[PDB]
Amino acid sequence: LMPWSWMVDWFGNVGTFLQASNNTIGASPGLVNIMTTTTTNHQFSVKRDLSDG
Amino acid sequence: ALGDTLTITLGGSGGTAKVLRKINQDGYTSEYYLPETSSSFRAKVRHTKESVKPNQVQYERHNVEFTETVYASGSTPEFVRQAYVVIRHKVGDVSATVSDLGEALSFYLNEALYGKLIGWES
Repeated sequence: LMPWSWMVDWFGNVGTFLQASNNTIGASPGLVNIMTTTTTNHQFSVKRDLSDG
Repeated sequence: ALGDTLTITLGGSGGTAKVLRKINQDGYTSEYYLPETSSSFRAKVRHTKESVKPNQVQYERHNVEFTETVYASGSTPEFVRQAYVVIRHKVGDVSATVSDLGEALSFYLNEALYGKLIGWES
């Protein structure tokens, strides 16, 4: 009752794949994005020497 | 009836022709066969009538199938291809209308439609 055929097929496939590559999967890069947030604060203090009393 | 030899023109109109031959007939069924060096071809036709239930509509079923077999070579095991249709209708119905429905189903099917359908496009 052993599943010989499945074992043969999958072992052959995995063996040929491993030998095709070298224990690695290739990859490629998608687009590169850059985000640049910028902020500033403008604070004031009243000068009382040039104002009506 | 249907003759002794059944011809399937693989590839639609103008394709390669094969001649199946009648080999057996049992149980309102008939199967035709053709040996090949590396594959095998077969066709079956079947008719059936459902069980009677006290007060309900009585129905009958017709089935036709084509199945293809490819012998295992090297690592690859055995595998097959199949394609079959079915017709269901009332016992006393009118033949022309169900024939028109079947012809409509047949006409809808064409190369481009199988091409889309096999691409898992619903």
